Amino acid sequence: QRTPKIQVYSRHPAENGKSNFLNCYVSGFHPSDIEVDLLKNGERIEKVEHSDLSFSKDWSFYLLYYTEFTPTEKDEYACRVNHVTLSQPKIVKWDR
Amino acid sequence: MKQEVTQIPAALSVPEGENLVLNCSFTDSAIYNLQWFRQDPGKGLTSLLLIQSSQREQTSGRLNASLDKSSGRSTLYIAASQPGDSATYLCAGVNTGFQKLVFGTGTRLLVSPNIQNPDPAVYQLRDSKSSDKSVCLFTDFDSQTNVSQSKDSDVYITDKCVLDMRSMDFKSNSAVAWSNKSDFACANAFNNSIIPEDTFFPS
Amino acid sequence: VPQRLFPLRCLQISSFANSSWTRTDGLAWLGELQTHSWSNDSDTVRSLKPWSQGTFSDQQWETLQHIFRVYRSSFTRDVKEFAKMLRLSYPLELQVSAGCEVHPGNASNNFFHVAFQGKDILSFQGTSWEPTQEAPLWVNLAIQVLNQDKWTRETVQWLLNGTCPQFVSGLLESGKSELKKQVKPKAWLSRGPSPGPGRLLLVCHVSGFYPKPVWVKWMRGEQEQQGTQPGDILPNADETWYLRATLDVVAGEAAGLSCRVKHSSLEGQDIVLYW
Amino acid sequence: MGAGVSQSPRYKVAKRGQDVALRCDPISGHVSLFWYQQALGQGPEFLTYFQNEAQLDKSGLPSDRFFAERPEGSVSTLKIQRTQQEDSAVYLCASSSRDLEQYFGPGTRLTVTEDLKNVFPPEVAVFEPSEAEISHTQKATLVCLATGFYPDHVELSWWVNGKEVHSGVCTDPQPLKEQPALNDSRYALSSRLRVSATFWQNPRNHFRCQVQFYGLSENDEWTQDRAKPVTQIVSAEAWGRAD
Ligand SMILES: CCCCCCCC/C=C\CCCCCCCCCCCCCC(=O)N[C@@H](CO[C@H]1O[C@H](CO)[C@H](O)[C@H](O)[C@H]1O)[C@H](O)[C@H](O)CCCCCCCCCCCCCC
Ligand SMILES: *[C@@H]1O[C@H](CO)[C@@H](O)[C@H](O)[C@H]1NC(C)=O
Ligand SMILES: *[C@@H]1O[C@H](CO)[C@@H](O)[C@H](O)[C@H]1NC(C)=O
Repeated sequence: QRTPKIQVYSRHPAENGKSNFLNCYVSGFHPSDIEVDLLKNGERIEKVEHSDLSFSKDWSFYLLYYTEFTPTEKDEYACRVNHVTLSQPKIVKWDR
Repeated sequence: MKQEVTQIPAALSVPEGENLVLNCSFTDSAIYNLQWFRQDPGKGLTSLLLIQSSQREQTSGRLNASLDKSSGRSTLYIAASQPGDSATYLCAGVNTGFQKLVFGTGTRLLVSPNIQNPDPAVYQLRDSKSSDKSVCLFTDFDSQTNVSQSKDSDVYITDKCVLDMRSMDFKSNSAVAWSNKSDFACANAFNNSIIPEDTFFPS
Repeated sequence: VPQRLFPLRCLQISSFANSSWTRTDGLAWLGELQTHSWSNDSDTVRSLKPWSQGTFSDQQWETLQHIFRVYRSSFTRDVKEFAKMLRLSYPLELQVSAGCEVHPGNASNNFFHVAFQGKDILSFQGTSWEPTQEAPLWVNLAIQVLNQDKWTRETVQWLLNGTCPQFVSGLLESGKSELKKQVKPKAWLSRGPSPGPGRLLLVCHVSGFYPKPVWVKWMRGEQEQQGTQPGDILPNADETWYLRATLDVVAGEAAGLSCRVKHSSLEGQDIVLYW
Repeated sequence: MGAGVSQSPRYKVAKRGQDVALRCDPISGHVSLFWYQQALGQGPEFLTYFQNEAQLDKSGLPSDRFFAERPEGSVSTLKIQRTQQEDSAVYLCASSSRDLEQYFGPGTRLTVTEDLKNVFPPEVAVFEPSEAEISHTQKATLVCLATGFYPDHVELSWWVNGKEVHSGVCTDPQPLKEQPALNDSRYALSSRLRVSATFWQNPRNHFRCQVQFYGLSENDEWTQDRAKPVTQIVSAEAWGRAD
């Protein structure tokens, strides 16, 4: 019924020679079952932490997926989500 | 806070016909229901009355049981008590999000019969199998008479017991005493007890 | 600028794939803070903060722990029975939103909402379960069964009207030192994508603020420019927030514009960024 | 009651260190099952709770030695491993529907003793009415005396002409210890049967005192010379006296 809203952003401003965290807020989706992984330069990040599944007043779900990283000049970051409402897994590119 | 159920008094010996009051107090007023039980020695609980949280009073026969959550109290009233009511009465409660009954320790209630024509007497009874063995029976004494245990170790005395000859309406009290001692006599059997002045002893 | 509210929100996610596969998960929020976590795998509700038990004694917390254990097992058994009775097909998803809000001195406010497949089916009102304005016929039948249970009605009433406002006041008292925490945000201006040909997009970013109440407006000195697009307040893992506020302006009218940020950590010293 | 909770064994005498298993057959259809422990001269104390097959409240369980089961949501067994003297009590089982109005079973009286040689069945004797009583009151009292039994697991009954009687009967509420300054003391129990002199004066009338003792089973080991103290009825009889 409810399709997921995907927003990719970082905790601090992007800097080449500095450590940061890549956040991905997936919200407004229903049902609970959802597939999420942070992708870097193509391949997926295995050590990707997430928040406890919660829901808003309208009963739709939300989650925060995060992982510690260093914004490399050649490495392109994005986040891929697979849901029942999607014909194919949606990929939202991170814009600095 | 852990529920604590308290019953006052612990024991009560009342004469037949009297209107008695049994008290129950509980520290946790969030009660789902309150259940009063009757227990005969030495096992088995008989459900008497159940008061629901919304309810204030419950009646059934000569029993009436009230509940006051705000004062953390429950009362069991027994009308015109009969010897048959003689038992241990337990009060227990189930709390709002709980399932278990939390019980009081109980009131040991004894209702002694009204002996209209007392005839205190101590009789020697011989065994059917042999003439050697015998018992002493103290009987037909009024309920104000209390039978005391024996000072001597080799002499055994029972507490008073009540029998009803329903066909004749006649009610009776009795105590039995026996020993294996050679110097044991029925006249000296109930010496430790304060027996009536008009007690009959046959030769 | 906005008032900081502290309602206790107890959320429950119960999934039923088949008659054999199920899980119940949950958590508790005190305002914007998560105080508790509850997994199907654990036999107890997990405390997240050192002050999560509030002013409740170990005995009082164990009684709640017991109620939640009995509730999960019973809830998961009742749905399977209801699905068999009301001929409801699997997969099944049930959501519970229970809790209250304390208004010191005045009467407390409570709630217990239940949703089926993301839609409101019933809620607890006063002393009984009540259906939604428009509710399927199978809900009214489930309510007839549910309202026959005197014990559950009394447990929910006592949990909402009694236990919950007590617990809230205890958390507000035990966690007060952590509840007065302030984290200053970092703010900067940027030019976002062109929304039109002769127009530009003004973006004001506010990053790493705690607590969540915030005020962000595009201004022309002191004149509040109605047309500010605040967007979502996005979360950070450290419990801080992120917010972008944009403004669609035709080229030329961008001069003399500023962005005013109001937040509790700023202690009255608003962040003002001129474009 | 006729259609209530059943418990078995009704009486159990176990040797210290032995394992015991107690069974409860609740009222048919009752979703809820409860176990309680009742010490001598004390109120019942909650052990464990079952809702269907799930043991949702085990807070009352005293130690690792106590383990309860109800696998099919019906029959419940409570097992006590390496039994001790403190485990001696009445174990009450109860069942209820959703209203939590608990219906109790007759309980299990468990006596834990040092050695099974402590177990003795009673000796039963009927004492004939005194002629002095017959002449004085025109009433006749028979006395039954059960002595030297252990454990305190007896049921006394009076039978007149093949039929049990309750009219004019009084049995002591609880047996007396033949040595009150001892834990493993043997017991004595008395009962009175009172009839009219004329009813006792009829030699056609037969008066029997039965004492059902609960003792050792086929599975219990016995090494003493004397007869094994098994579950049995010990009786004494008397026939009416012409006088
Ligand atoms: C809250 C403030 C404290 C703060 C704590 C800290 C927060 C903890 C962290 C996270 C919380 C997780 C979120 C969950 C919130 C829910 C609050 C608990 C409410 C407990 C109700 C207790 C009654 C019960 O358990 N009731 C059970 C048992 O009742 C049976 O057993 C009892 C004895 O044990 C009695 O004999 C009784 O008569 C008998 O029926 C029922 O089965 C009930 O129906 C379960 C469901 C209740 C919810 C009803 C709504 C569901 C509707 C769905 C129907 C549609 C299904 C269609 C497929
Ligand atoms: C139960 O649901 C799970 C969902 O992942 C599935 O793997 C499992 O095979 C299902 N079992 C049956 C009996 O359908
Ligand atoms: C959830 O817990 C119950 C406990 O009885 C268990 O049967 C069930 O399999 C658990 N679910 C998962 C997904 O492990």
